[PDB]
Amino acid sequence: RYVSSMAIDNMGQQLAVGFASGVISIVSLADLQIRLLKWHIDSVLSLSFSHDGSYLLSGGWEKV
Amino acid sequence: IKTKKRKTLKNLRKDSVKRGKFRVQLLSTTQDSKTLPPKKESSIIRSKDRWLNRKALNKG
Amino acid sequence: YVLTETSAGYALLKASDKKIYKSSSLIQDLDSSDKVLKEFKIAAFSKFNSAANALEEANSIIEGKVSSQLEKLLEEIKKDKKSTLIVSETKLANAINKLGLNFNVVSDAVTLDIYRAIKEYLPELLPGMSDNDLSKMSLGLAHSIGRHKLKF
Amino acid sequence: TQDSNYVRTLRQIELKKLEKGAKQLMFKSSGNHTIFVDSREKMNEFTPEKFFNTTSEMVNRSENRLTK
Amino acid sequence: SLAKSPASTIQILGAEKALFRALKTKHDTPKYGLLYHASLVGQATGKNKGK
Amino acid sequence: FKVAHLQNSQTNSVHGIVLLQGNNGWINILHSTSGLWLMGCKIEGVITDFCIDYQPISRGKFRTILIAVNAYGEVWEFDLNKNGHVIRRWKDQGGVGITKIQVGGGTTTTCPALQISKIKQNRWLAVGSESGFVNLYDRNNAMTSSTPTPVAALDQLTTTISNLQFSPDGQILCMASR
Amino acid sequence: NPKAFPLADAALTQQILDVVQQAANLRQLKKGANEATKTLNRGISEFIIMAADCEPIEILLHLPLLCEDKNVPYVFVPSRVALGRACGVSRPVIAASITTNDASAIKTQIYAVKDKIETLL
Amino acid sequence: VVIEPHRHAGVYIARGKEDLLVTKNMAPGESVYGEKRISVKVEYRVWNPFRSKLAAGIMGGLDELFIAPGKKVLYLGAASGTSVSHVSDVVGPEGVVYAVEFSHRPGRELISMAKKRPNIIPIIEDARHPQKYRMLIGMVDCVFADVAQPDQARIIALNSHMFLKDQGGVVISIKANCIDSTVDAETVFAREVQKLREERIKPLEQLTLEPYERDHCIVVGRYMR
Amino acid sequence: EMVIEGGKDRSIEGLCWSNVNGESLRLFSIGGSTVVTEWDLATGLPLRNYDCNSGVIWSISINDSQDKLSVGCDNGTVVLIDISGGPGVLEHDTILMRQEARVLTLAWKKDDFVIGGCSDGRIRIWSAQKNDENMGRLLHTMKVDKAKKESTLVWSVIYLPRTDQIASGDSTGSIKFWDFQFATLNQSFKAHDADVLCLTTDTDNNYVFSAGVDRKIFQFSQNTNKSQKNNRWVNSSNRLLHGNDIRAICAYQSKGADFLVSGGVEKTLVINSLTSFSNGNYRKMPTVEPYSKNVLVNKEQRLVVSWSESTVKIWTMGNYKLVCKLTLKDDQNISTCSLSPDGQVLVVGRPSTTKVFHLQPVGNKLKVTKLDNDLLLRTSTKLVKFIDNSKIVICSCEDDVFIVDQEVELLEVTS
Repeated sequence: RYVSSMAIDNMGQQLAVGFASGVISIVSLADLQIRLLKWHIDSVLSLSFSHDGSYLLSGGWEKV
Repeated sequence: IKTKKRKTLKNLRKDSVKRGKFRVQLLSTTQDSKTLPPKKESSIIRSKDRWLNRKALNKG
Repeated sequence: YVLTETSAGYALLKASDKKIYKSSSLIQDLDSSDKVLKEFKIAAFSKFNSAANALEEANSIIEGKVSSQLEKLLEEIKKDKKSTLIVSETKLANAINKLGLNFNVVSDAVTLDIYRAIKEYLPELLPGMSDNDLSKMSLGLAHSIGRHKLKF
Repeated sequence: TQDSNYVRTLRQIELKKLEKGAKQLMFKSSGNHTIFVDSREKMNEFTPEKFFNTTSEMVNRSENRLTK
Repeated sequence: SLAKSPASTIQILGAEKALFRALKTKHDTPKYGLLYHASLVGQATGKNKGK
Repeated sequence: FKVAHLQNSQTNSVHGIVLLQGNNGWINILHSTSGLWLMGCKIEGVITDFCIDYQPISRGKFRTILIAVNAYGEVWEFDLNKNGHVIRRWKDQGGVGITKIQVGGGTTTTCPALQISKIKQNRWLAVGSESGFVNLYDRNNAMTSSTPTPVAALDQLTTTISNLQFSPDGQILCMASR
Repeated sequence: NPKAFPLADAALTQQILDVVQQAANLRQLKKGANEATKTLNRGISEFIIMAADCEPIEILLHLPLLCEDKNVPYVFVPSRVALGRACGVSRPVIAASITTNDASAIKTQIYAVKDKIETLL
Repeated sequence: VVIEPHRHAGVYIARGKEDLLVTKNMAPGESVYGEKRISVKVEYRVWNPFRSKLAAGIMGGLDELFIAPGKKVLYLGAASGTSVSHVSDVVGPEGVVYAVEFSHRPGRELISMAKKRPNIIPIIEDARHPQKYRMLIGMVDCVFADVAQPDQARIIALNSHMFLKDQGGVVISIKANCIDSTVDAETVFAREVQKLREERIKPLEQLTLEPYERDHCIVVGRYMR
Repeated sequence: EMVIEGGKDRSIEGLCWSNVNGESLRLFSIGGSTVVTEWDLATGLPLRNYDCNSGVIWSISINDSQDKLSVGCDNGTVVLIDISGGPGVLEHDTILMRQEARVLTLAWKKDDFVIGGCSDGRIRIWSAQKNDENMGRLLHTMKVDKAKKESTLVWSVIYLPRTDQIASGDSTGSIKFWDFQFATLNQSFKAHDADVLCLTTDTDNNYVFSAGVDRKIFQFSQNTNKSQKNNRWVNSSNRLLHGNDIRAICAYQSKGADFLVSGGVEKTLVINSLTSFSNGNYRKMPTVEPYSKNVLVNKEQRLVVSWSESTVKIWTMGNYKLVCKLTLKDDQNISTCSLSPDGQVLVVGRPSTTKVFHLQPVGNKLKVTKLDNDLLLRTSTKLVKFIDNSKIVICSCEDDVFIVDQEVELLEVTS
């Protein structure tokens, strides 16, 4: 439940909450429905969206 | 008696023996044909479960 | 206490039963007839028996191949109207003339057995006709309806 | 093309001779005949001349068995 | 039985003895048959009445 | 591959797409500067060729359509300025081994528009086949029929059509066989 | 046309016309209705392809009547134009008979397509 | 040159230069379909086990063929006179065959041979609706089936429950491919005789008629009730 | 509530309900055979074994408005069965246009079209709309992305009525959504690691749940207004709840009930919430809840009998020792059983017959002998409960209550 990153796209439709457990969650801001993205096996340290908002860059403790 | 018990069991259970050019089949019973659905075709059931336990998905 | 509608051409036959309507539409297993049981249970009530006229024959043939509300069935509804009696139709798709006006109709799963009986012994007691005459009128109707449907 | 026509009509002659020669022969049947019976003793027994009626002449060729 | 025959047969349909002698020795087959007496073939003149 | 223009349709920002013809029925569309996979369009059959049509909408907005042909002759048109979704699916009249589709008369990928207001709708569409037959459709009326008939089927060269290109004015088509 | 029984769908008609194209390259088909009926008479046809696109279809539906006598498979495809393209001529082709062979390179493809045909009879 | 009789009168074996099977005539003088005619003063038409299907069952040996010269028979699948001609020959002028078919393309020659023989009466309606020819005839003594449709057991079950008297005969010819291909004839024929004894048809015999037809059988049964 | 047992070498692969409004529930089921089997829910027996007229049935589906029934068979056929004739009576309707490969899953669009995924990696679309020109012929064919090193089978196909799509899971693990008109793919997800055996949806098609042999349940969502106006499913969530497989999944959603139910090779059932799948909780049922028992003991001789499928076994306490067993193979299916107090006679009983066996303890073994009674051999038994050492009471499957070794008056219930 600790959150170490967050990001928003250029429309404010979606929002990326990256947690210290490793997961990311895209919430859809109009209705607060979430989507979980689990790859990071350690804490999520950085998130960004692309300009159209359809790609999410993430980076963490793995150097990937 | 140990090496032919399944032989005498199957040779007394099974039907439709030969008579020269002919073959004398038993007709079945309305008892079984109305108490149960017929048996599965083991060919297709083996095909489906052998597919779901193919080697390419590493089960364990 | 019931009638049954049986056809052989344009000649329709509303034959009444020698038992009750419930007895007709309830048991049907007591005939098993050689000839005498069907002869006793049979009663030639009405015979709207037309002739070898191709118009009347093919008209009742089309009404037999379709729903059975023909003028001969209206004649049967005229000649059986006593107390809105019970009728045994042959085909279940003749539901209109089965229950159109004051006739409790029933055709299900033993009506076929009693039609097997009365169709087995149509010629022996119902008309004053013979076996070669029934086969000749049947083949005349058959060739008429065949050349009607199959064009020439 | 005309000697191909010659060989083709010779082939069609033999084709028609073949079909309307084999139409007027009779071939010995070979079919798996099967008979359905009651409980087990009718199957255990010999099918006792149920359609052979001689076990010497009119049993084992079926193009015409007989009933004397 | 005439309808299920090819158009070449309908061409040579009358000339069977000339056809089959000209096939059973390797000669040239006829081209007219029973259809020679049609009015169109009457209007044609030369080798184009075979055509 | 083919290179084309695409509009964002919430900004008036265009960017180039490359379009790759893949194995199953797939066209993989991806960005021409970043290489990011944008979308993919799958047709049903053996994908053989595809072309890009554009149509203007308003001042400064146009729409990109991918036109992809089965080997058998059935053609999909995908609107891809939105998500790559089918808007039309029709069938080439005749034509059984289909090698090459092309549009022309407006801005193709080979007559490209230098300025966004100079983007034109293509008039002609030629579907050239393995027998050398080239059906020619006139898209000023053959966008509505869904079994449209060609304005002519050319048959002059007899082996497999491997190039067919429209002149930039859209008055000559060039059939060519390798 | 209603009276053109079995008509092929798109996948079956695509592989039918593919085997027609490779039989045309191997010179193993007789294109045209009269040549198809000649192969039907002589019994050297593997299967018959017809086109449900001719404006009298009764110029076709007579070779079904002697296909069902020699139990040779027959099938309909929707386009005479496309059948002519597949047969590799410049004209529309109404019917085409793939002739028989036993040393043929495309024998397996012919057999596969004719089994897919006689499934729908 | 010597005609011997068969197990069923109206069926004979003309022995001699060609020991081949044969029936009588009810057509005086002529053949119908170019079958060979043998005279021995008396006219005879050769049956073919390949051209027809019941002749193959006779040649394979059908003991109680309920088609017999003192009956009337219902033929659900001829499409043309090539078998019901011989069935009218064997049933003679005492009885009647009801040749009932659906596809009216060879129904033309069906009605054409029914013109010549009064034994044969045709019905040109599909055999899954017997109620459409309720009003034509009933109570047959033996049904014959030659339909190559998938619902053979249901079609002849409906026809035998409407038109077959008790303890009569049922002869059904079963093609294996019209039900299920890719599986062998033994399983599909066992499946169909069980499907037919689900109704009141006690199966008597089946045979496979292998030199005449690929993957066929003829099943006879008696209609219980 | 009830259990309907089948016997030796019987399985069941698909089953569908049918409830025309105003008439009784009807339950059809295919096994691994050529028949469909319709069961009457009262007795717990088949009331109809309709042999479908083509090949071995691989899948079954029920029409929307439930008057027709699709069975998709091993020889590539799709057979329509007319259901609306009343409960029990089933007619053949139409064999749809054939194909080569076996059709492994079916669905209906409406009363009109029927979609079928086959074992050649393709998805056919037939029209079952009667009185059209193209009735029965297959209108479309679609092909999924094949596996590189093995054959691909499309295992699950559903229709999504709120949009106009077909969702399909195949044996690569990929899940594809296809526009029905234009018959073509909208988007493909590479979700599972192995086959997707079963997938389902909710009422308004805001979610599609899917599961297979890699034992995760994936959820694909379209609930956002932008998702609904753009027709764009997202791969929303993913849960690992099952132990071995998931072979069946279904969903129910009402005013006081919204759960998806799933089960697989591990024998237990799992309930999750539909609109709260990833967030909410779940319940893994016990693998057996013995509402019908298979074990009972007798206090004399300290012994216990227990019956699995078509065999009974008896052991005593001491440790413990297996004293006798009865693998009666004249039987095919078992049901309930009871022993006499004093441990003399066992009676086993199934819905077709029952049989009574005298027992004599001969030491470290028993001797068991059949005692013949043809009334017992003819009667259907559900429960036998032993009034005395000789008298038992029998509840028949057709609601009869006998007293043997005769008839209890039993009043009727308001229907």
